Amino acid sequence: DTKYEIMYIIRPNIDEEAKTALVERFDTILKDNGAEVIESKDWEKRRLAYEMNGFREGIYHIVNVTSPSTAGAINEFDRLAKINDDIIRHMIVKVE
Amino acid sequence: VMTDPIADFLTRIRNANMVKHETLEVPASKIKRDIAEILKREGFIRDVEYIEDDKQGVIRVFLKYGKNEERVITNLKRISKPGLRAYVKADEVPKVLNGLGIAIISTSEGVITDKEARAKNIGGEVIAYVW
Amino acid sequence: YIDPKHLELEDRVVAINRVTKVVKGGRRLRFAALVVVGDKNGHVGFGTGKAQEVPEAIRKAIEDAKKNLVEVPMVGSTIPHEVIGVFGGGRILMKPAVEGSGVAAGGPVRAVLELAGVADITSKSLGSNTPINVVRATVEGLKQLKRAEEVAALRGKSVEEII
Amino acid sequence: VDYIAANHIEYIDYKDTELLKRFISERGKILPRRVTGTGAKNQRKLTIAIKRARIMGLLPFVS
Amino acid sequence: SQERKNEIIKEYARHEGDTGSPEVQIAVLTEDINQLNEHARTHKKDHHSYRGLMKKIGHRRNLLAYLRKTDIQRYRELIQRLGLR
RNA sequence: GGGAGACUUGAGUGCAGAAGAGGAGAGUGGAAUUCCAUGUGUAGCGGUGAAAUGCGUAGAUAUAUGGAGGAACACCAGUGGCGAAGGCGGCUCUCUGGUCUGUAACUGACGCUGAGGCUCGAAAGCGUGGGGAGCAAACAGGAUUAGAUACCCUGGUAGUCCACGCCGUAAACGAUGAGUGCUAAGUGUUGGAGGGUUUCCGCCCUUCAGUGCUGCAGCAAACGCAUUAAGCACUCCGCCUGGGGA
Ligand SMILES: CN[C@@H]1[C@H](O)[C@H](NC)[C@H]2O[C@@]3(O)C(=O)C[C@@H](C)O[C@H]3O[C@@H]2[C@H]1O
Ligand SMILES: [K+]
Ligand SMILES: [K+]
Ligand SMILES: [K+]
Ligand SMILES: [K+]
Ligand SMILES: [Mg+2]
Ligand SMILES: [Mg+2]
Ligand SMILES: [Mg+2]
Ligand SMILES: [Mg+2]
Repeated sequence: DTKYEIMYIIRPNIDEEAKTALVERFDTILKDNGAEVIESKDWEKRRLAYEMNGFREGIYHIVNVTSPSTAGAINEFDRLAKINDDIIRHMIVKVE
Repeated sequence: VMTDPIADFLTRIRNANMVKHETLEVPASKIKRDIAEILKREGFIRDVEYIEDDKQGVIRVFLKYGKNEERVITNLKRISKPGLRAYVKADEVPKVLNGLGIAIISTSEGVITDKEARAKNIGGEVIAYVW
Repeated sequence: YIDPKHLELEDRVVAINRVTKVVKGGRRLRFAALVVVGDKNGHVGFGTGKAQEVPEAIRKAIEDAKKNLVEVPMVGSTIPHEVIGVFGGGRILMKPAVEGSGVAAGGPVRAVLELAGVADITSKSLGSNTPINVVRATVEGLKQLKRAEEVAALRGKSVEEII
Repeated sequence: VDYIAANHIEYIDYKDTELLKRFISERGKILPRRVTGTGAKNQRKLTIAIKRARIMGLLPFVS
Repeated sequence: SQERKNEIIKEYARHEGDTGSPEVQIAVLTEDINQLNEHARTHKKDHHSYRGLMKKIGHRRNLLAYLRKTDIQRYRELIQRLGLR
């Protein structure tokens, strides 16, 4: 299995309740698609270097995950992540 | 790939001779040892020593130079080739530079010089001219 | 280095070439002379000279040639063995010939061989026939001729063992 | 001296804005390694890390 | 995959520890060639990878020719197991 | 050369590592151009050697805020990298080829070349279906000019982009076929390996494979080439035999 690091920027105005449901939702997407979420933790709430979907602040949340290259967990995360209004942006990278 | 180890041996001697190297090494073979011996006793090289190794052995040749480091060997030419084998009959045995050089000939009596071959009145495959 | 003195050298004009340098005012025509010099006893040389007149050009050519003498090995009336002289375009094959067969050579090669004292020799010019380069090619071949005694000494053999 | 090699860091996380900041100039452009001293291998890794940082808003594209 | 490769090596090894031999190499090249063909049919514009497939095929052909010229009994045994022609 | 054996150096496999704009697919980022909308604002703007066409009081250009869409990826960036060549430059993931370095467990010459065949092959072009910002054959207008079916200017269609299928040609060039071995040195640089120092960092040396520059021997008509040969050799292929007519 390959190791991926997922970092996505949550809109800075999200409620604490909505964030918790949001974070839970995107762990369940990966768990459901054959991926082991080795960790997932809010990193920081930071000013953005430029406007991103109208926002200049964001809450960066990092997920560390493992899964086979064949599994659809990463693709499924990317699909639902783009549609989501709360998630401004995300990047999925392989890590060692 | 290497298709003519004899021609490789002659060229290694030619190239080392050109820059007047003291010694030269080559992968060993029976025919290469035969040629080295003839160069030894005909006065073209100073010595030849053999090294037993794990692959096929190594033959070390000691090149010969006269007073003022004049080259004893002027050049060496491969005559018979994989692409065109050359055979001479006893009466066709060549003389190289009117006898000042030698031709190394492979015969059923062994690998010998042109002088020896026409003494025994036999031909064979012409390996190389040396002068 | 073969010392010109003590030798009775003879001269042979091989070629006289009229050459032109182009100048603002027209053309500066000169003569370039190629001369072979030799003692007809085994020493031969060649030289070139340029001058506004033929006699002056030949003199310079002769003086140059004497400074560049070489000795040719010689067995009787012919050369010890076959040799191929190559210089630039020139390519000269020279072979020993039987006694009395004469100098079967053409062009400038004849001058070199006759002034060197070779009387019987077969040769063929295989390359360009520009006189300067064939003469140069010839001497390159003659400088490759070897004496049996020198070959035997270098190989640590008697002349009989070699032959 | 190659700053990356000196610090003995073999992984260059693009979240490390502190590290990445010394390898961009004023106006935020990537600096040549001939100006910064970093080696060829580390320069390539830095370039990816910086470019990934820009896309994630940790570094600016311009200004 | 190194796991799939090793298990093919053990299935076809001429003896204990035999990694290099016409049977082992040909068999491993056979699953490599089959997998790369599946990739090829999905990625029909991947001409650069296809060249790797062709070199694999020629190497397999060369090793099969060597096996046939060397031991025709082994050659027939192998091609049956791998289903070659 | 044939036959029966043996061998491990060539070649390949295993194991352990290294780098990469190698390829394919699907997404995605910012800068900029253009268009569009809305404020601000007022007579120019644009362009040339000089001009004019053109655009603008039906409100331009500029400037601000947004929206749409296409194409290309600043810096990094480098006789740097990768690829058989053509070629490949934002980022992310999926699939995938090759190469390089150690090791020396395995095979035991299994190799090289390769007519004919097959595959790939810049750009332009062609077919079907999409797209179309910028650029721009054709073309229009304005100039220049003796004339201008040009160079210059203002526009501008195909095309340039995508999918699929054709085409199969280029100063497709290193104008240098492929394989192998051998033959002074110096100095850069890319990826490795090993050791000697260095608290590390790094420096020192040895080495492999690339990539450059300089330069002997040798070669060359000369120019020049020179361990990345055009040197010294062997193998196989392609090709040449005065110019024109072709
Ligand atoms: C301007 N005076 C010129 C000048 O001196 C020229 N040399 C540079 C000179 O050159 C000459 O002497 C020449 O050599 C040729 C002749 C055509 O003109 C001659 O006269 C030329 C003189 O007329
Ligand atoms: K989103
Ligand atoms: K790879
Ligand atoms: K088209
Ligand atoms: K180097
Ligand atoms: Mg002179
Ligand atoms: Mg095209
Ligand atoms: Mg052509
Ligand atoms: Mg090198």
